[PDB]
Amino acid sequence: MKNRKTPMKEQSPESRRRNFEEVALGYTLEEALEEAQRCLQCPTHPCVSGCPVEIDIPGFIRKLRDGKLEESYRILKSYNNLPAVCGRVCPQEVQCESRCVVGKMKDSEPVAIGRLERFVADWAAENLEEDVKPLAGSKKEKVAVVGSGPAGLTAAADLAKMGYHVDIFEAFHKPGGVLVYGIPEFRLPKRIVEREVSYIRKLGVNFHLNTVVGKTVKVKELLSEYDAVFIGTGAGTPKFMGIPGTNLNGVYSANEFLTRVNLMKAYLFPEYDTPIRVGKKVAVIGAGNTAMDAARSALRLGAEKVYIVYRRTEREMPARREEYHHALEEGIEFLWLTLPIRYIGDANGNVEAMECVRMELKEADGSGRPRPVPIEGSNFVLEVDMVIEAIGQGPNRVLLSEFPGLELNERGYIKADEDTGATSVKGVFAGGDIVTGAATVIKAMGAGKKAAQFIHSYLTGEWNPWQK
Amino acid sequence: MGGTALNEIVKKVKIAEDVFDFWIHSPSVSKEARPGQFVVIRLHEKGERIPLTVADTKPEEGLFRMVVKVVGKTTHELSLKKEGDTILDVVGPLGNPSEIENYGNVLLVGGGVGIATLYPIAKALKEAGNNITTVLGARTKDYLIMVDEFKEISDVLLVTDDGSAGMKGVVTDAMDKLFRERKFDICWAVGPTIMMKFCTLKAREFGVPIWVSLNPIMVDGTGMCGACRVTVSGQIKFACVDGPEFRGEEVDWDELLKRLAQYREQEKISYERFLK
Ligand SMILES: Cc1cc2nc3c(=O)[nH]c(=O)nc-3n(C[C@H](O)[C@H](O)[C@H](O)COP(=O)(O)OP(=O)(O)OC[C@H]3O[C@@H](n4cnc5c(N)ncnc54)[C@H](O)[C@@H]3O)c2cc1C
Ligand SMILES: Cc1cc2nc3c(=O)[nH]c(=O)nc-3n(C[C@H](O)[C@H](O)[C@H](O)COP(=O)(O)OP(=O)(O)OC[C@H]3O[C@@H](n4cnc5c(N)ncnc54)[C@H](O)[C@@H]3O)c2cc1C
Ligand SMILES: NC(=O)c1ccc[n+]([C@@H]2O[C@H](COP(=O)([O-])OP(=O)(O)OC[C@H]3O[C@@H](n4cnc5c(N)ncnc54)[C@H](O)[C@@H]3O)[C@@H](O)[C@H]2O)c1
Ligand code: SF4
Ligand code: SF4
Ligand code: FES
Repeated sequence: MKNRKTPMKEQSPESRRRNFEEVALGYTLEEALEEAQRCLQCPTHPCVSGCPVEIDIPGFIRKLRDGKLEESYRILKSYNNLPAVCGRVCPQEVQCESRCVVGKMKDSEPVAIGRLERFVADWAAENLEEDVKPLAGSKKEKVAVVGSGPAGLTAAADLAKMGYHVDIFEAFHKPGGVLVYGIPEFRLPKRIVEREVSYIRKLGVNFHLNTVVGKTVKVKELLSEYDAVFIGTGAGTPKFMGIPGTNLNGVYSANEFLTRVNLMKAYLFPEYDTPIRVGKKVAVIGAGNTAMDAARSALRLGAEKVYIVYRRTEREMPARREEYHHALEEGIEFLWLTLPIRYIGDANGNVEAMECVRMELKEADGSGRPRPVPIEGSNFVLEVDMVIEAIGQGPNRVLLSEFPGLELNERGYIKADEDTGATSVKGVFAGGDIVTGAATVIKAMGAGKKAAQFIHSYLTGEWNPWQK
Repeated sequence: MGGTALNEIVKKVKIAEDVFDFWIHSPSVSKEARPGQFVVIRLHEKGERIPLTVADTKPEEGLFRMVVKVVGKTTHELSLKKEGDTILDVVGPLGNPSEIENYGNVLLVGGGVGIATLYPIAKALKEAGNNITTVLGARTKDYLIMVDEFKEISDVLLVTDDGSAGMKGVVTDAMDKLFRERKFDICWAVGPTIMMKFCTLKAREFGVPIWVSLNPIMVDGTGMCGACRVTVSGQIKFACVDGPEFRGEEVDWDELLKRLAQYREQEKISYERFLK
């Protein structure tokens, strides 16, 4: 009906479908001011309750409308290390803007809170700079950070500011995590990631790139030569369904496809030396953000037909709703309640087809809230020359075993205190997907914040969870 | 200053037409390297990640050996690199180390460049006190040469050229000509997938089991994507984490051969490069 969000510049679907430039272009200042005036400044501010780290949302929006952008950035920065990221990638539809009261008005949309966080962060990022430092020579203790994702970057940043020696160890050649090899450029521009890394680098943090912990440097070395250790290795194995035809040429994990496309930039081939297989008709299994970004990455390679194949319905799709629509706008087709059975290959080796069925709801909760059961005679085949499986990911099973006394959870993730981040091993902390499983950037950020604070508290002698 | 830098190419030596041998300065990688392991490298910023084996290490001086065959762009560019040049990315040591004990009489079989991979295993087996019989095959004779100074110094060597010293042709024929003498329960195959397939197909044997060093397509090399996917026995293994060395009997050879040809369009980046 009435109060909807303020429109922002976006790439046209037909033009952006073949290139990797960012789709959401970002608010102009006047647009940000227009959106900011929509905030009712609720004294009870339920919006804050919708935020995983409970950012002072009406505060930074208010300082924005008051033309005080400097204070707005600092308000955000007190709560969130990576606001230029979360403004872009947060599923605001199920978090903060899901709790905005103006959305509770009759047929009205919530204040674009994610967009305003994005604006303030970007406005102060693209042009404005901060300061110099390092202050990380103040304290005596050395800390080893494993992984340069949202968690490791945040933890390292906070510990450096606190004065401790911080060594980040990264396996790949570019920092870090999902922000470089996971999420594509048309969602999260890498300039932002490189910027934050340089910012953390300017804080005095030492980056050990091309270093696989447990291999390049052994676990028991990290434990010997450091005062504290943060395990922020995230989770990506990945997981293969294991159905027949999995070993066929043209079948991909979303990990390999995206690592090639995002980190190795196979779409700029042959400028970049990393190749990728042709895909005129491609099927991506799953409806998560991983599946959605993969399919969207595939279409930009010259794909004629791109299909989403999902076991459940639309409403159950975990992907970011804006990005779901974006995928639709690019021409990607969605198949709900469909489960692949096998992959059919040719004599020369190549995926030509895929056997599938349809699904329905029967049992309550066998496994997963609406556990789906296949339907007989719904069995059909789909003609695809490329297949990307995005059904999930897992923790690093061998690496965790090299940590003596480290206790795992239900199925492989680290047992770690939610607030302190302290594990069963003295001085060792952890956070992000390596603890919670698949989750959000903002939560990985927050875990990095909390762990860093209690590493500080621990290294000062104040607090010690390891007694016996 | 005036000295050695990270990932510096310390010594480069051209030992065959399209085969090049490198000694690279990497203290960490050289110190932490176990026999059977490998590294993944990237030459330039636009470059790609490719896996290459550690052929030897000198931790005290922090160097590691690698021998490369030129089959395409990246190996070519690495060969054109000169002494003093640096490789942009070097990650390792990756893969699972060889299983090294004091078994008995051991047979080793290797092809051209795979011999380099087969070398630190030999040394390690001889480091554990094994009595070795080594078989050396190559692309040619001294036009494309195989390293004699490695094996003959390390063990008793039978040379299996494609028409020169020792028997003439495929190395499986040299394993075949054990017959009268032979040995007790180990054989190793490192080379192109076809040769490793056949040395496995030695199945007649004397009832000797084969260790094989697989060479699938790799991206990260850390077990994060599954490009190096291999079916061992009936089950799926990752040769970068679970391998690269497996038991040849359990290795699915036809599917690996099929997967090594998965990208054949890669010849394009060789052509644009070969113009220059
Ligand atoms: C395709 C994809 C899309 C996503 N989209 C969204 C979204 O839209 N909105 C949202 O809120 N969340 C999203 N997420 C989730 C979010 O990215 C993660 O929850 C968050 O990044 C977790 O941070 P992390 O540090 O725990 O893991 P990671 O970001 O994966 O950090 C792992 C880092 O540590 C390195 N590392 C791992 N093991 C080692 C080791 N042994 N030695 C050295 N280095 C190591 C890795 O190379 C990597 O650089 C997405 C995730 C994926 C995979
Ligand atoms: C553990 C492991 C250790 C290895 N050690 C050595 C070694 O010591 N010396 C050596 O010469 N080779 C070695 N290889 C094989 C080597 O990785 C490939 O020859 C390499 O990928 C060649 O790629 P490129 O230089 O041509 O560049 P790319 O552009 O990446 O390769 C494309 C071209 O190279 C051809 N090619 C041949 N093999 C491969 C391959 N595995 N992957 C992709 N393309 C391939 C392709 O047909 C194509 O023409 C090893 C492989 C593994 C898995
Ligand atoms: N698997 C590994 O660990 C590893 C390590 C390095 C190189 N390689 C491989 O080396 C290969 C290139 O080989 P090359 O150029 O040195 O020479 P090549 O292809 O001619 O093989 C060298 C020798 O292998 C022996 N051989 C026996 N049967 C064979 C057969 N049926 N087919 C081929 N060879 C047979 C022969 O003696 C031949 O001389 C590459 O494809 C590279 O992948 C593998
Ligand atoms: S709820 Fe919507 S309106 Fe009320 S404060 Fe948070 S943002 Fe401003
Ligand atoms: S962090 Fe994610 S959730 Fe918390 S505010 Fe910024 S956007 Fe809304
Ligand atoms: S190289 Fe990607 S998982 Fe082994």
